Amino acid sequence: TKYRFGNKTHATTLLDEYIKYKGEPPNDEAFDKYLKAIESPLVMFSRMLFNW
Amino acid sequence: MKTRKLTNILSKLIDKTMAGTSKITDFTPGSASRSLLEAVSLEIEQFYILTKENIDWGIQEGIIEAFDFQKRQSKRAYGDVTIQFYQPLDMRMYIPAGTTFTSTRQEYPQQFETLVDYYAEPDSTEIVVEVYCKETGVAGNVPEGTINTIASGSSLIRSVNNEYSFNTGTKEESQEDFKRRFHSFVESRGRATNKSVRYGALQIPDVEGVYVYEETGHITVFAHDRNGNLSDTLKEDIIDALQDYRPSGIMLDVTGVEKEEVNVSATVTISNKSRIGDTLQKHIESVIRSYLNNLKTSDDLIITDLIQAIMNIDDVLIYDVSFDNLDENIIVPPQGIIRAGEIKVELK
Amino acid sequence: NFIPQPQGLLRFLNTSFVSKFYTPQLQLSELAKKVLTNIKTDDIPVLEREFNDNTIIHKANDTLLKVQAPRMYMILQSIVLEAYAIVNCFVENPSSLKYLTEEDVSITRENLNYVADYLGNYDDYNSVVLDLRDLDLCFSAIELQLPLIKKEA
Repeated sequence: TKYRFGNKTHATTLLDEYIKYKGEPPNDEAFDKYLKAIESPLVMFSRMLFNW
Repeated sequence: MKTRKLTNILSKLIDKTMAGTSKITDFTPGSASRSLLEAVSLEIEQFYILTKENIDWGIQEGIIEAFDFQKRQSKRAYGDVTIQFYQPLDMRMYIPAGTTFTSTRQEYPQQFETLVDYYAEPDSTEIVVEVYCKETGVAGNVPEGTINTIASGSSLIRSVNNEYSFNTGTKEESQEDFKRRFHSFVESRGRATNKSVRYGALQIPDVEGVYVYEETGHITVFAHDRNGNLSDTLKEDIIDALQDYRPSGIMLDVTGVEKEEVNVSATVTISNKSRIGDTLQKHIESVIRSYLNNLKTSDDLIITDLIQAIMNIDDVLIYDVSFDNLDENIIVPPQGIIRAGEIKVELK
Repeated sequence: NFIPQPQGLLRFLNTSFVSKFYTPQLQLSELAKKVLTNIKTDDIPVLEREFNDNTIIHKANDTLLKVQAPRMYMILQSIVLEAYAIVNCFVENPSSLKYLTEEDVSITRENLNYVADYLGNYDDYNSVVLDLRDLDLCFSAIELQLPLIKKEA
């Protein structure tokens, strides 16, 4: 809510990785991730029928 | 060869006829010989003009054939369309794929069609789905409130309207842009240089307006797509492409681009007092916002090009344009791109 | 009952060297006068698209004849008005073909030949001449046929 960009599933994904790595994951991508992730049968029959 | 006009050929024919042991003949106007001479001269003129046009076409076609450098095809127009129902849906509804959106005005009889499934959940009074213009041309760039028709639509639908003009369709690639990209390719034949990296980054059709910043032993390329984003797959594809073109034994790295938002708050003076209306305001807002997008990295917010672009719509109708705070060009850093921005029109 | 006009054409139509064979006189026809007033006063319908990339579209406005030779640019406008006037009556509202006469088209061709000869010096802008020579023989067929049409109708 408070900031420019909000998403549940994206933010969840970060939290699940954060929790698993005990709050210090092996790559800073874990903190990038939320920032870079947030910002015929009827036709065919009618066609062939026209063609014939 | 050199172009010969009618009058010169006619004078030369007259002089050959006079010198050719013929004193009886005269070239007054109304004569049959003068008319035949003029006709022949005009035929030779036509032949020379068509020869020059064929030489130009030949040069273009040989340059196309030479090498493996060719222009790319046109992009289909696309945009958002807004559905208004009489009442919020009581149950979930499914929209059949390939639903056709069209208009009733005779100026824009171009069709549209959806590519993916969509679902109208209950207790929702409106739904927005994306649409792609089936015809490949600039006719898809319809003004606001044009697409007012839906095929296979239920009775629930009350109104169909697009909130914003597309302004995304394009024709075949411009001769000047092709010429410039071909210059880039020619200068990029010598590898291991700024221009070589530039062409190796620009040759991907998705990426648009890249920039290079050369720190000691340390290249960086600031690449973004037409939306201003850089997905990981496309980033890796750019890196792999540049690997062939990258100077050996020197670091390369990429990190997208950081957007910046400025509010122009533009004001425009309109000659015709009758033509002023909300529709024109919305069209000016959409034109300005579109100008703000599709802009490359590391270029100042030049206002002269902005005003020339918005005056391009109508030289006579639009009189003058002025600004309140952004009268001085805003210098953008290497990792800055001016794409966002809220536009308020203040007509005098 | 008038077909809407392109924005290009509508903007175009609303406003030393000398050749030895043909010369101009800057004379306008009565029929061309009446149309000019109609467009000046009444707000004729106009189109919004510009698909047709021919005629004055990027040819008459693209050339530097507009800035270099404005007098020559006044001949081209007169020919367009005289070309647009004759096309007006025959397609629709034939009541205005009473004011046209032989001398109206005679002077137009002479003006055509002079501007056409002057454009022959320029090697870039031969594209404009390409259409003018085709149009030149179009006026001559009206010139040798207009007196018979009025008596027939």
